[PDB]
Amino acid sequence: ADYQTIYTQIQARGPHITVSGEWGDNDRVGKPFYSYWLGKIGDAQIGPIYLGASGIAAFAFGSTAILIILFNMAAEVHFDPLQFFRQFFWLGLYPPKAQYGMGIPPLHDGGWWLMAGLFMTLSLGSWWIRVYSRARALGLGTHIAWNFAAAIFFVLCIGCIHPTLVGSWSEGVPFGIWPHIDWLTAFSIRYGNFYYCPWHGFSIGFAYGCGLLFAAHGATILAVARFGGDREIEQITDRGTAVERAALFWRWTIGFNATIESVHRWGWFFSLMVMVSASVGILLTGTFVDNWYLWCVKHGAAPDYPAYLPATPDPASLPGAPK
Amino acid sequence: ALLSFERKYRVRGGTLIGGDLFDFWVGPYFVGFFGVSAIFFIFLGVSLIGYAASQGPTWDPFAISINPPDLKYGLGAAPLLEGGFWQAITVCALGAFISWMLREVEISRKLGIGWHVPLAFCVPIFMFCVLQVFRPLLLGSWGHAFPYGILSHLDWVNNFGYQYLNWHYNPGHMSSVSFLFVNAMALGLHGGLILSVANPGDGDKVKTAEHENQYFRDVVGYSIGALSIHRLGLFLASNIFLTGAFGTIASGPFWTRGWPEWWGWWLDIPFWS
Amino acid sequence: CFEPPPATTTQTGFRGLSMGEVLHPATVKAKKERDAQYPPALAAVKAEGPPVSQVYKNVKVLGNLTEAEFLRTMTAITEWVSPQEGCTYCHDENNLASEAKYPYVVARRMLEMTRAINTNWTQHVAQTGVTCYTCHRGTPLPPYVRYLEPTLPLNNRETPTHVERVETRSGYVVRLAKYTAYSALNYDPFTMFLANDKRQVRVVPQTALPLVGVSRGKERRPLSDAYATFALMMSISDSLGTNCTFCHNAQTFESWGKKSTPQRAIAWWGIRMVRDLNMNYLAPLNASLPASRLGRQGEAPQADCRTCHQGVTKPLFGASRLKDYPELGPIK
Amino acid sequence: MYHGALAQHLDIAQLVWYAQWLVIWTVVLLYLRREDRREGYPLVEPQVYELPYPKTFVLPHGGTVTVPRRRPETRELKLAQTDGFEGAPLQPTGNPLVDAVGPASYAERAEVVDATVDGKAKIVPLRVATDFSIAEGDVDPRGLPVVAADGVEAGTVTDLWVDRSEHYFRYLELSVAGSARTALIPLGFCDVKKDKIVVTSILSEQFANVPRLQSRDQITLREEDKVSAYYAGGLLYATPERAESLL
Ligand code: BCB
Ligand code: BCB
Ligand code: BCB
Ligand SMILES: C/C=C1/c2cc3[nH]c4c(c3C)C(=O)[C@H](C(=O)OC)c4c3nc(cc4[nH]c(cc(n2)[C@@H]1C)c(C(C)=O)c4C)[C@@H](C)[C@@H]3CCC(=O)OC/C=C(/C)CCC[C@H](C)CCC[C@@H](C)CCCC(C)C
Ligand SMILES: C/C=C1/c2cc3[nH]c4c(c3C)C(=O)[C@H](C(=O)OC)c4c3nc(cc4[nH]c(cc(n2)[C@@H]1C)c(C(C)=O)c4C)[C@@H](C)[C@@H]3CCC(=O)OC/C=C(\C)CCC[C@H](C)CCC[C@@H](C)CCCC(C)C
Ligand code: HEC
Ligand code: HEC
Ligand code: HEC
Ligand code: HEC
Ligand SMILES: CC(C)=CCC/C(C)=C/C=C/C(C)=C/C=C/C(C)=C/C=C\C=C(C)\C=C\C=C(/C)CC/C=C(\C)CCCC(C)C
Ligand SMILES: CCCCCCCC/C=C\CCCCCCCC(=O)OC[C@H](O)CO
Ligand SMILES: COC1=C(OC)C(=O)C(CC=C(C)C)=C(C)C1=O
Ligand SMILES: COC1=C(OC)C(=O)C(CC=C(C)C)=C(C)C1=O
Ligand SMILES: CCCCCCCCCCCC[N+](C)(C)[O-]
Ligand SMILES: CCCCCCCCCCCC[N+](C)(C)[O-]
Ligand SMILES: [Fe+2]
Repeated sequence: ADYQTIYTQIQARGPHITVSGEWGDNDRVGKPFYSYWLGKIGDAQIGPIYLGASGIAAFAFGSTAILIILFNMAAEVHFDPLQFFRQFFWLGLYPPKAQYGMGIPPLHDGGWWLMAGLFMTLSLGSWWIRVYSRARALGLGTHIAWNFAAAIFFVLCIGCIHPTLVGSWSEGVPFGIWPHIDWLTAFSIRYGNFYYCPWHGFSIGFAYGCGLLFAAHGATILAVARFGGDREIEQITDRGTAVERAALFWRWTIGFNATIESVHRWGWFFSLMVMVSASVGILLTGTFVDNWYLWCVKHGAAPDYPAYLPATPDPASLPGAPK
Repeated sequence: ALLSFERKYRVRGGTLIGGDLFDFWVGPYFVGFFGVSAIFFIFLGVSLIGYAASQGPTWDPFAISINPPDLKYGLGAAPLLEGGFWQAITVCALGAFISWMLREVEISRKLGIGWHVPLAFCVPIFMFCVLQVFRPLLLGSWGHAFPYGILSHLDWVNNFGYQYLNWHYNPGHMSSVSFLFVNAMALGLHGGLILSVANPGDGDKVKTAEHENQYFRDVVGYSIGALSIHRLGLFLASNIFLTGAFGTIASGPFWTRGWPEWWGWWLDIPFWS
Repeated sequence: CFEPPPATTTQTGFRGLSMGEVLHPATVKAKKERDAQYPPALAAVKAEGPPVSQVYKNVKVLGNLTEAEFLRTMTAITEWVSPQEGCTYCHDENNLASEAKYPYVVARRMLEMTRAINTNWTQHVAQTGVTCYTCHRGTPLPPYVRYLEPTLPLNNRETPTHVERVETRSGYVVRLAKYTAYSALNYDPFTMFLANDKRQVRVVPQTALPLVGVSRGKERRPLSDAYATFALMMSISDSLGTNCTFCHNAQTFESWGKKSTPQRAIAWWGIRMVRDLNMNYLAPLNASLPASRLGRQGEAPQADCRTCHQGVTKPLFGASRLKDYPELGPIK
Repeated sequence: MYHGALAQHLDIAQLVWYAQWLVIWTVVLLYLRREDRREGYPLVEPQVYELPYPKTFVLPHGGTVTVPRRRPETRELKLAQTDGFEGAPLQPTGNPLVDAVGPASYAERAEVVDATVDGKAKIVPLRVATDFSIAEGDVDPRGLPVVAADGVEAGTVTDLWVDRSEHYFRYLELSVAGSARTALIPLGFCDVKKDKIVVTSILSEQFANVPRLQSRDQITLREEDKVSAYYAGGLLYATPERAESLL
């Protein structure tokens, strides 16, 4: 066994490294501190952290959203603090229950929801600038920011773009532990079973795919740690035995292989395509498709099964049947 | 038919069974004993799917569904057409999967690398066994297993969830979903980070391990490190199914009500009721 | 937090669809024992004599019955509804034709209602039918009733905590939750769907593509309808002690034919029956009941699925007294 | 009915279904599978059209590499075709541990010392990196014996080599008993106990022929490969019956 793949047997300590960027060196804040127990399974150093304006803007905007959500949740239990702690998972901030269309809802029936949504959006946009700009400051590509952008686009699709396209704020995702979960079933029911949305399928293929790829890739690199396989940058610019052994492992198993660079492109693409496929599914839902099951039936794609208990006619359709 | 660096690695050895009787390659593929047994179990399995398909309505491989038996057959054997095919095919499926796992061990040993990949591959084989073998044993019928059709298997997942009113409140499921989400995110960040360093753009220079650590210290105040992100990724992916398995096993044998009602242990504590 | 095996399982769909019931035997056993308390039918009597319509002075419903028969009805009604207080629950000793006690006039309306169930709602109750006992279970107040706002406990024979009481505003979310099988769904499906016939339970379009003129802005039903229908379905499921697959193939909740069991069509008749009971027999009794029996909006207690079923797919596991008491209907 | 009719009224979702599949098969076959072929292609004895133009990297400390590297493979006389069938395993001509073939193979990595961001040597002994220590709580292995596969003590730990970029120990240095020489061992091959270092990968006598560094206080990328590969060779070749089945 390579015990090093499980944990660090002997931890190193040394002076804290700082890589200078084009800007912002003065907005780094805190003294680094080391953690013996973290050091067993990862790097021991916690801190420092960069602030900047995008950082502070994001915390200001985020905190505002959380306070609006928490205050409306406290109101739902009439500010009893014990009931608040008990019922927390069941408490939420809801979009409008009535149909105001794109009408700005009153505060008691969706107005706070729309406030909380706006501040969360400005929080995400500020964080996106932080993720993008830190990459540029250190002379790195912007691959992370474009992945992050797909995730943000998806939250925008379920949060305001879909509601806008069908013309009702009532279709938005409530804030809350169980309430946001309840929306998944309401939305699937309203649109005729999300299992029959092909973009739900694509999204799940890529998500399952991300599990397959990170298990495979994580395990491949631990399997060649003995040969410095974790030093993936210099294995890109100067192929070592680590990534030769890795490539041949996969070539001999499945009959083809990536490079230590290209497998990261596979990883990045599969991750991105979870969010892109999901977004395309939501854009089509309610705009161009009302019932996903009946859409599959219309295209010959839906399976049928024999009766087991007798087929049951719609009573609504029988002669002399009440409303 | 060889990679430019491959020849020096193509030596005899590392097999678990058969000595060098099966110690060879066909094109890029290593064989071994388990390569032969994989092909056996795959050939049986595909034959049975073809035989079953031919006895059924259609040849459209998206409408094909080989289903388990009715519940009344319990753990007994069923007529071929009424779930016998399903039973034969499950055995061949396990045969092929276990063969494939052990083949990866022989390949690992020949290259003198860790066995981490075949060990990781045991996780999905376990979860398949939970769905098709362990949970049906505990409920007393093979009929509780999922059917072999591309679309039909989604209708089984669907009805199984709604047998517990809202499957989303299943605590094992909440854990399983959390790992699936954080894993897909982590793989994006890791993939994106490596590409960002090797490809800064505009004929600028490749960056360093020091730049990797600095990037994440800046953005979230911590960098786990190059080796550790690989161990973490195997950990997050593996835990999708290791936590998921308790949620599936519990549904029927250890819990018969809706999953929301399970949270009664918290909600109905006397002192705040 | 768990229930030990074995579990009892049934099949309600084609093999490999995972459709069917899931039952803890201890829980089935406890309900069977509760429901076994159903008093036996009283010994039958030959129809000797004239009809009580021309013997007794104030019989408006059971007038065609014979003196021995009628007294047999009255002894059944008494053990079913008011065994403790006896005949004097509804009657002045000094005059058995006197309507002076509030329970007498309600009881007459309850006879009309029980006969209307067993006659006009055979599509739901079939040849099993109902007695006074089905709902009342030996008490004047039935143990499972609904007001126009959610109340706890569900069983009115259990004592409320401070937080369960309808006046404690902080317990509302928990009152709502325990009516919807502990879901967080923010809707009262009794007042929305069962108190009257104003709202439609169906929300899912019956076309692949969105119809023009129902699919944009103020012309489309809000998503809150889907949520409300889901909360009714959670309530209906827990009321019968079953799950969605007893009635539906989840492949298409909106489809009949092979995609629904016969139990789903029976449930559809059940929704129509409850609305009839509530609108035309139970809501209007608020004018005949004391204030101590009314809710905070002056409403009479009304019926949901649980009122009869009390956590079983068939009330009292299909126990019938229909052939024992033909005067409770059906009436030709 | 009509010859050539299908039962499909076209809608937007159906259109976007075909387009999505097109985008997926395009990215995989024509971009991802092209990137996959930057190392080891073109293929050899004893593809062409679907290979991309070689890629050029600007290294951190000056210079450029173009991939794939044109450096040739050097351990080709050290293996022999037993058989005429291309699938047949190749047979070593000498001692494969020393000849460095099969799992003892190093890659033709560059004879340069890996560097920190600021141009120092990255992997160096603690006698050089005097600002680096072992964390309070862990075994200082300096002084401890190294026990090989055969139970024999093969040498004593003299130092640890730290990665200065990542703050992570990567090698132990031991004096070999019965020689006037040092050997590096990758920590991945080391079971670190309180009173000893256990090495199951090779026997005691086999530490004699661990690849030697050109220099005492720094190591090249090719040397790191040479050292690491030797011990991995041990897994299959330290004894005759390690390359046999468990039949
Ligand atoms: C607990 C719930 C389960 C579930 C729920 C589920 C959902 C909700 C959805 C899927 C979907 C899919 N599932 Mg499924 N599933 C599948 C396979 C599949 C694929 C047909 C598809 C995409 C999966 C994917 O890309 O993964 C990642 C792997 C990748 C990317 C590598 C490539 C794999 C390749 C595409 C798979 C092809 C398999 C073959 C069609 C089957 C073998 C044929 C034989 C004769 C050679 C297999 C082989 C198994 C087994 C053996 O256990 C399985 C178990 C389960 N699925 C459980 C029962 N699955 C999606 C779909 O679109 O179905 C229509 C989908 O939406
Ligand atoms: C009955 C209900 C169903 C349902 C309803 C459903 C709906 C309605 C939708 C999905 C969607 C999806 N479903 Mg699905 N589903 C899935 C899997 C999936 C996902 C792969 C996919 C994408 C969602 C995602 O990644 O969100 C995780 C990632 C997110 C949410 C991005 C967040 C990023 C953000 C930047 C984070 C920032 C957070 C801030 C820091 C916090 C600050 C907050 C404060 C300020 C308040 C599986 C594997 C199964 C199985 C096995 O059965 C299944 C069954 C069902 N789904 C049922 C059929 N599902 C989505 C989809 O693909 O539609 C086509 C979708 O919209
Ligand atoms: C209405 C129904 C619900 C439902 C019902 C459900 C059930 C019943 C179960 C899950 C489970 C799970 N659900 Mg889930 N679900 C999930 C996510 C998930 C998964 C993380 C998890 C595990 C999946 C699994 O077992 O794969 C299994 C995959 C396997 C076994 C793959 C094996 C592969 C094999 C070894 C190799 C096969 C090789 C190929 C044949 C080769 C051929 C390819 C080529 C080479 C030829 C999300 C993200 C959502 C959302 C967003 O709402 C959701 C909603 C729902 N789920 C609905 C609410 N879900 C499972 C779980 O863990 O629950 C706790 C589970 O049992
Ligand atoms: C397939 C693609 C995947 C994907 C991809 C990516 N995801 C990324 C990136 C990429 C590429 C980044 O680059 C970025 C990042 O940086 O990585 C470290 C990021 C992120 N993904 C997060 C969460 C996440 N991703 C999810 C999903 C997927 N992601 C999908 C699966 C999910 C799910 C599944 O739900 C979650 C929950 C955050 C950690 C982070 C955004 C932080 C933010 O935008 O900040 C908002 C900023 C805040 C500061 C607000 C919150 C803090 C408050 C103030 C705390 C204090 C409260 C206090 C004031 C109240 C007290 C009051 C009183 C008592 C006194
Ligand atoms: C948490 C851990 C994750 C994980 C991990 C890992 N995953 C790995 C490894 C690791 C480490 C490997 O090393 C191995 C591999 O080589 O990588 C390329 C592998 C693999 N993961 C595959 C599929 C896969 N992974 C999934 C999930 C996860 N993976 C989870 C997420 C999922 C889903 C559904 O999510 C799918 C579909 C294959 C491509 C491959 C096995 C090939 C095989 O075994 O060949 C041998 C078998 C055949 C070639 C065919 C057998 C035909 C049988 C007899 C007849 C049909 C059987 C019947 C069941 C069909 C009905 C289908 C119906 C439902 C429609
Ligand atoms: C309320 C639940 C009742 C209880 C308990 C008992 N009786 Fe009753 N009784 C009730 C009603 C509503 C009526 C009128 C029925 C109708 O068809 O309109 C009656 C009627 C009688 C009569 C006839 C009296 C008359 O009109 O002259 C008798 C003799 C009678 N009831 C007797 C009786 C006895 C003996 C009871 C205890 C065994 C008893 N009743 C209980 C309502 C209720
Ligand atoms: C469920 C579908 C019912 C059946 C069948 C019967 N009753 Fe009923 N009853 C029901 C409700 C919801 C209520 C209102 C709550 C209340 O307790 O008032 C009642 C009421 C009565 C009463 C008044 C009791 C009181 O308030 O003190 C009486 C006397 C009564 N019901 C009698 C009765 C008889 C005799 C029945 C069989 C013929 C009968 N009920 C059937 C619900 C249901
Ligand atoms: C029988 C005892 C049922 C159980 C259990 C569940 N449902 Fe149901 N459902 C039932 C009926 C009779 C009806 C139709 C009511 C009417 O008046 O038309 C429904 C309706 C639905 C719908 C809406 C369908 C539509 O056409 O729009 C949905 C979405 C639905 N049911 C879902 C559902 C779920 C999720 C259940 C378990 C929680 C469930 N139902 C149980 C009968 C029965
Ligand atoms: C008392 C007046 C009842 C009320 C209120 C409801 N139900 Fe009912 N139900 C009742 C009886 C006496 C019977 C038995 C008929 C029989 O088949 O024995 C039933 C039956 C059903 C069934 C069928 C059960 C099965 O076939 O196994 C279902 C699915 C059902 N009932 C559902 C249902 C719902 C959803 C109700 C609220 C809207 C409801 N019932 C009310 C008596 C009474
Ligand atoms: C026209 C005008 C004026 C404005 C336009 C408005 C606009 C653009 C609105 C957009 C609204 C959007 C995008 C809404 C999206 C809502 C979504 C997706 C909600 C999803 C989930 C919510 C959840 C999980 C809420 C949980 C709430 C709590 C836990 C209470 C607070 C505590 C926390 C957030 C900490 C939990 C920790 C967790 C984040 C890991
Ligand atoms: C109902 C509609 C939903 C359908 C379900 C969605 C399936 C998942 C999607 C994409 C996976 C892409 C798979 C990529 C696998 C690689 C194949 C390959 O690389 O080909 C090898 C060839 O030898 C090279 O030369
Ligand atoms: C496991 O269950 C738990 C809850 O509900 C189910 C909580 O509400 C809470 C309270 C949470 C907050 C944020 C106040 C905790 C801590 C918890 O552990
Ligand atoms: C080489 O790869 C990586 C790291 O090492 C420098 C990280 O620190 C991290 C950051 C990890 C955390 C927990 C912030 C990621 C995602 C990564 O991919
Ligand atoms: C969420 C806490 C972070 C811990 C993650 C790392 C744990 C490693 C120890 C057990 C798993 C070891 N592994 C992956 C080689 O099997
Ligand atoms: C999507 C809208 C974004 C919100 C705008 C507020 C964020 C402020 C960002 C400051 C800019 C940082 N800096 C110095 C790198 O330019
Ligand atoms: Fe990596």
